[PDB]
Amino acid sequence: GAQVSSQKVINYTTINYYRDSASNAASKQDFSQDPSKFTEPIKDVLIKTSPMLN
Amino acid sequence: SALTQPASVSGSPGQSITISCTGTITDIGYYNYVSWYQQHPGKAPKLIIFDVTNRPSGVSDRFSGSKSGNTASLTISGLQAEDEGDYYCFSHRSNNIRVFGGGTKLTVL
Amino acid sequence: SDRVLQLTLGNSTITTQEAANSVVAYGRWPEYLRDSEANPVDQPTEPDVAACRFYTLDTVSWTKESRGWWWKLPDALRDMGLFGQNMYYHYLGRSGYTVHVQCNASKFHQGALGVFAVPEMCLAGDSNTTTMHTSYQNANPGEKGGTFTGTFTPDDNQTSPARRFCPVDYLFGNGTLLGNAFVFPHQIINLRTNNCATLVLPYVNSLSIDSMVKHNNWGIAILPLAPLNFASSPEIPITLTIAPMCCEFNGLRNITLPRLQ
Amino acid sequence: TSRDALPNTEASGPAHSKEIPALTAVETGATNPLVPSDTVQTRHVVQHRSRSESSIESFFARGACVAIITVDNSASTKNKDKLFTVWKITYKDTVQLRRKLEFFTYSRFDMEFTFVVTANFTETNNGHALNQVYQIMYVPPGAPVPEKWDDYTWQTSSNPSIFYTYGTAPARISVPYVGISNAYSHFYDGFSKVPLKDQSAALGDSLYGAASLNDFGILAVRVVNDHNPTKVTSKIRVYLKPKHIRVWCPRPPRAVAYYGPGVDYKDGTLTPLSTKDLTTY
Amino acid sequence: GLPVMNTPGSNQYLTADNFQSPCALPEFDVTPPIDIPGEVKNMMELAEIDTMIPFDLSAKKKNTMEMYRVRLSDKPHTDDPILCLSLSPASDPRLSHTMLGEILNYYTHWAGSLKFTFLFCGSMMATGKLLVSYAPPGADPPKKRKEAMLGTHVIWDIGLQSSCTMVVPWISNTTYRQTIDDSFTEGGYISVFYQTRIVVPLSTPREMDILGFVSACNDFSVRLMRDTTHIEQKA
Amino acid sequence: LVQSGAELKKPGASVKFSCQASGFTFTTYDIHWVRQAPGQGLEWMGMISPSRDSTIYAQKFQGRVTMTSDTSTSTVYMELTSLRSEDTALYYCATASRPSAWVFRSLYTYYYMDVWGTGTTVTV
Repeated sequence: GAQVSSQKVINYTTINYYRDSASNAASKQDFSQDPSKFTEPIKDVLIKTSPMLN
Repeated sequence: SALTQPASVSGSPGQSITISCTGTITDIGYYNYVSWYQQHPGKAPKLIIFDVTNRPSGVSDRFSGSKSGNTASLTISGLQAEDEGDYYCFSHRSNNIRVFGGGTKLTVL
Repeated sequence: SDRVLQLTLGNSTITTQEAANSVVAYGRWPEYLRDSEANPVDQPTEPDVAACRFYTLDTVSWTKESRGWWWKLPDALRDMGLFGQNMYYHYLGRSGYTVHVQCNASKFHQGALGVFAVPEMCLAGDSNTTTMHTSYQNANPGEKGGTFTGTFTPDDNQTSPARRFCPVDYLFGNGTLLGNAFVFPHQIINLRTNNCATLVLPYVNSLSIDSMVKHNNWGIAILPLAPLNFASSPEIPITLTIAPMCCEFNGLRNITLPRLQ
Repeated sequence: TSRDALPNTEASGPAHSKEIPALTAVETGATNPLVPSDTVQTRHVVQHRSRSESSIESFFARGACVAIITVDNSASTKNKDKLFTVWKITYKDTVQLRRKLEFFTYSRFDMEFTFVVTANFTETNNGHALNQVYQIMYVPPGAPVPEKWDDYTWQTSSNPSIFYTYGTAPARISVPYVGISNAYSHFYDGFSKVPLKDQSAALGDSLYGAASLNDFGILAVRVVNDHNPTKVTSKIRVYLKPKHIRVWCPRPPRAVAYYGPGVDYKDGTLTPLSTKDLTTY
Repeated sequence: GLPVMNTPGSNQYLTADNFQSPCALPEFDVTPPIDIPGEVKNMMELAEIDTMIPFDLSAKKKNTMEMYRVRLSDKPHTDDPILCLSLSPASDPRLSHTMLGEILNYYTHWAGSLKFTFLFCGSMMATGKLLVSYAPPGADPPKKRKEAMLGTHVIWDIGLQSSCTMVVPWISNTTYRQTIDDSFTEGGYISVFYQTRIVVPLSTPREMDILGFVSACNDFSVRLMRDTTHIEQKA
Repeated sequence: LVQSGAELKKPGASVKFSCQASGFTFTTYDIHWVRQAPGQGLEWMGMISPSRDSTIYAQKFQGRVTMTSDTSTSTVYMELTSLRSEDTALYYCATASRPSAWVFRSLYTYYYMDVWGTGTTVTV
């Protein structure tokens, strides 16, 4: 039961040999997110073309 | 400033007797570099217990040590007449300062 | 419009005519404990209206010579009513906070305050000879808070140590440069722009609930970015008002009496 | 949405309108989310750059040294005991990993140890030494720390242990997230005990900042071999490589030089910036 | 036994490998995570947050609170620059100690647009206009406003909205610029000039201060880690 | 074996101390000074580290005590620049060579004092 993933340049194969989850390779493939939770934390929606203060 | 010790402890031979060293939250309470020294009258000091419970060679097994909180205690089990003398606590302040105890005189009755 | 704002919490209401839009820190509104995250098994006390109201701390005075002020939460609320009593009677607790800072000045005054919300706002001690030595009496000053200082000075008398903080202002009291403090949740009170700032702070911790008497979760730092000056030293007051939100206490025990004499 | 390309810059023409992207209010605490097409006449360009190398798991991929611990095997005729060594596991004594971890307030990470061992002689030769074997014992908190090199606690009843032979590849072991909380706390704005009006001053005191006095346990290393006729001394370097790391609350990086385990700073060294001029490129 | 052959790079330790390893604590029951607010996934989320530039850096005023404040005045109009920036974010001594400067000091190569935002902290009666300009490299640095007019610029009117943003476009020869002061990939110059003086009525302060901020846009990237030069450990 | 200096008696003015040791202990290990007043118990004075020539002084002693080293004779020297009547005491020179198992910081090893000189009585 192998895991096959595509490389960004073609595939590479990984098999997890140990049953403890801490033993695994860092699989990368980590999802990104909207930076709004740090850059736009205000209560009302910032429509950027509008004046910020009304 | 100095580590606190009782002034004097007395007892007959063959008893089991403890001498206690109480410091602040630093010294004994954070750093395990707690040591005890012995000094017969007129002599130079001699180390008896170097790490918290560890004896050097040439020191008999009747000496023992322990640590609890801000307090470390030296326990002599089966006290003998040759053990009469001064005993000194020594430890490390939190940043590169060394501090001795007030000392205790042990009298074998 | 957007400059006007009304905040209603409990029996208290705050109305401001020159507000900026409020900051919900880290994008999360305060919430009660979910069933999937609750560690203690005892039934939690949710006092609601009896604690979720606006308490006003001591009013600091802002001058030309003033360097800045800091507070600890929930420590600053320990004398404030039923929230303080519930803090002293329960072992565990958690709450969000709505922090409202009021600083009014004329159109002819100028100056800017940075209001910073710092999780785990640790501060440096006076003693260059002994790290971590600040006592509980000095570290938790209550409603009056503490003041940043423009220069460091250690206590020389080791025979009777002061055991107090010595927070350098531009080092933010923790050795990090002041210009990078804006990565914290923040709002700027610019006297030409807005007379108040509002931060809503969720309960952030490594634990689902924690001992409020031992541990301070948030720190509030008010630092003058631009100095107050006015055609003449002028003095204008700054009032800080905090209301707990979604407060929840667990583990009722006998009342703790902390040594603070 | 992991390694994919950043959003393309749309073409923008000249504008004359009531919409004002250029003006903002930093007092609101929001950062004005402008793209270059909002204020200058941009062309269209398909962007091939990614953000894979700036991910959190990429940022902590490099292993870092945390400790350099010394053991020996004393010459048999000499009086002094063999120096085993004992280390309180912490990251806070080496500046690089501490500075990288202190970018964030709370973290979870799995922890991959790696031990590199190097040995050297310390005397006029007088007889060589065979290939030594090293035992590296993990001592969880409250377990008995060894008192001697041949103490009974080395018998490895329940403790995890690694036996390394010199000349082999460096030994590696992984430990999961061992913290008692839901995340590690790099900073702790609090005290372990509260002084009360009934208790004496000596009993109520506590360190500031120190959340616990034994966080992750103790490592102990000894030389398994007997007393060689001539002294051999060796140093063990321990390397930390976080895996599966998640971090939770950003912070300014430390500017001034470190001092002790806490956030304190030393006298005199409080000058991070250097001289320049406001009107000099 | 299966016949095997050992490649070069056997028995090495690479400090950036992704190998598996056996577990010291088998069958460990890990504490479940909880919904702690603020989780970052990429370091470039930090770079997009505004942080304040230390502008002054004079020997009388460095390492005090005054280093963040640029002092304007109602003096008669002169084409001399208010402030000058070197636009080398990891190696400019001003820009290096910003948060963007620290993250870009942990990286070797960077690319993307940079937001420069200035905040006016004077009285509400005060009005005036400032010319914030960016010059791509390969020319004499602008020391008079007549030279600086020709570059990319925004004229900021100090009205009821308090702040304005100049986004420096990514004009570069290479796809990534280096984070050290090598002239092949220098970033250019940024300067602020008076486009008519700050006028203020009587019974007001005659001097006033501005604060400046830096952050990245969403088109921003870095690609190669390195050790930072700021920290050092003695003994 | 460690050899201590002479015994001196002049009041008020400064007094110099001498402490000679073997070359291996001189180069490898730190050297400590401890004061012993009659019946008052040991008190730490300071540390000399001739491997790096760094010195650390106790806060009770910092205004009066200076220390220096001589690599040619493997000898260290201590000078008390001013002496009170309280300073009439027996003084000890000690070399720390017993290593602790516990790692100090994460990069050094700790040495307890285990070899003691004969010492010098000084009167004020």
